[PDB]
Amino acid sequence: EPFSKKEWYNVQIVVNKQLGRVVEVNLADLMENEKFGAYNYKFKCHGLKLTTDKLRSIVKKWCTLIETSIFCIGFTSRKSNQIKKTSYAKSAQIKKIRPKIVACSKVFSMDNVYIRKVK
Amino acid sequence: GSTKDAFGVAHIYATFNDTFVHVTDISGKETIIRITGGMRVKADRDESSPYAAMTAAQDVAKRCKDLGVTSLHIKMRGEGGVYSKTPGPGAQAALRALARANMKIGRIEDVTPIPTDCTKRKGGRRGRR
Amino acid sequence: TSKRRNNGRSKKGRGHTQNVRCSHCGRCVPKDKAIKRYQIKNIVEAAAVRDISDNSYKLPKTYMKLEYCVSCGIHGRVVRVRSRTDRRNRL
Amino acid sequence: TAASEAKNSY
Amino acid sequence: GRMYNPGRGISRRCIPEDLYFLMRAVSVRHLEKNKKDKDAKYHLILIESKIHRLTRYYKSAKVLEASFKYDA
RNA sequence: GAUCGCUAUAAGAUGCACGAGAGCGAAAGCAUUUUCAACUGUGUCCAUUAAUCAAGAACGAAAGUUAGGGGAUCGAAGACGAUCAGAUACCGUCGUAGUCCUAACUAUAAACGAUGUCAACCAAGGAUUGGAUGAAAACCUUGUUCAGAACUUAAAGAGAAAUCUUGAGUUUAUGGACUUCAGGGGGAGUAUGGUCACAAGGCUGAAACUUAAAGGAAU
Repeated sequence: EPFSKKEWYNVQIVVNKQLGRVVEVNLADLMENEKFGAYNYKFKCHGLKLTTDKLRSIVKKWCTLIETSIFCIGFTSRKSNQIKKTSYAKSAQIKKIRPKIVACSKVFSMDNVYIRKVK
Repeated sequence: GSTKDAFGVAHIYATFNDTFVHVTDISGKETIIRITGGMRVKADRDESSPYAAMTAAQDVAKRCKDLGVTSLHIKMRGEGGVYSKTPGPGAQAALRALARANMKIGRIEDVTPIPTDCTKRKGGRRGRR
Repeated sequence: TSKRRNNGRSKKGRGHTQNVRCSHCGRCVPKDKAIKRYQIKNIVEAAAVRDISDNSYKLPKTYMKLEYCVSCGIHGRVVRVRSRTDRRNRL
Repeated sequence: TAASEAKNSY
Repeated sequence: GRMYNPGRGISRRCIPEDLYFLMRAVSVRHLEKNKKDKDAKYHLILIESKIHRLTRYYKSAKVLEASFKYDA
């Protein structure tokens, strides 16, 4: 038997009958609320990271991606009257933009600002 | 050395050549029971058939409820470093087998690695012929 | 002579573009010449969503970009050999 | 003004 | 069109020293610290040929005495 | 005690998604963030200072050479296991040179838009990258006039046709300026000679002899 000599502690985690342990828990489970689901929190016996679902679901095709470093990611968005397919920022407009950060919206319309990772 | 209902994590790594049914504690350091497709079949070509993945995932659960783990944070993954990032055939069978096995299903996530930047890929210029 | 007016690529004002590796074959292929498809799929196949929702949370989706070589695109039915007149159809 | 006509092959 | 680039601009005034300003030649001969900048070296030659074309022109116009020879 | 799971380090290489018939560059080429060129604006200056260019000179993918460092992944050679009549290959595994950086050489590619450079004229459209000037409250919506990469239609023009139209139009109704190249197919980019390189090779480059086709676009 492997598990005969196992003692369960709480954070529960199996430990042989020593805890640099790292435990990851969704922010929803910490907050017991589903509006925070797109966030993974790590605890050591430690930082947060955006879930792979949310990060890959917000990378649009015809916009300029903005990333800086606390890691911050953003996206230029469309305007209400905009009829053209693409909304790209210039080289200079990007350099300015380097949590609601967003209002940089006077430099270019921006909507998708999140902190994908804290180290 | 067992306890009451303890949430597990099921990093179900299934590829086109094999499947893995791996459950640990939430810390990810102590595995509970790990049964793969190649431990349930005799034919090499069937190391990753949906029957093989579901039978392995079946027997995996029985130990989990035996040891007290009843709910699993599923984590889906395929061999996607520089190769195909789509989970293999038996991935859905393994997950569904656990669900039929009367196990609560927590978070489901895709933990296939996505290279920010990559090394070389096998095959040369002209690829596999 | 020229089968296509754009020579099958999509580069106009540039001379050189980086290669990428074919999804299925692993063959090197120029970036503009690649046949790119954006796939979005639920992790939980709809054939098993009932079981998960039975004993369980919004089920997340998959977001991958797949690039093929011309040899694997045709052989994989990603694109078909169109007619001579329909080749100009770009919609 | 030359500019007025300034705001092509051979 | 432009002398060296293929650009064809028509920015002009519309009515209802220059050789000095090209020695730009010194301001890039910068090449001391950046010895690997081949872009600067190619553009150094272009600016130099502008000088020799202007040097040759001003001599025959007697603006410059024909002893002039720009060096480094 | 493999595969696999979490956590840690250290170099090497890489620079996803954003990434587009979008941008820049003479071409080769350029993708993490913190000197040069061009466009536009002008009641600024000079005054033909210009165009194309034998000789001559820069830059020039990849591979390759020499000497160092680096040496993860992949991987000409090679070794295995397959498949096959054989397979000295395609399939799988392992693996030296190389793949990376520095310094010096080599100077060739389907180095292609197979389309030389400069200048005038030439049907009809929507959209696009950077301007400036109006309208509309920097970003988006509209008008105007330039520069740039393109795309759509043509009952027209051209062509052998495919197709081209911002030319491959304004060519027997034959002449805008300049440079380069070609003369049926082979022998042959071979011999000899000359020259450049450490070398592989590069550049210049025949003849003898042989033969009625070779080739292009469309049915």
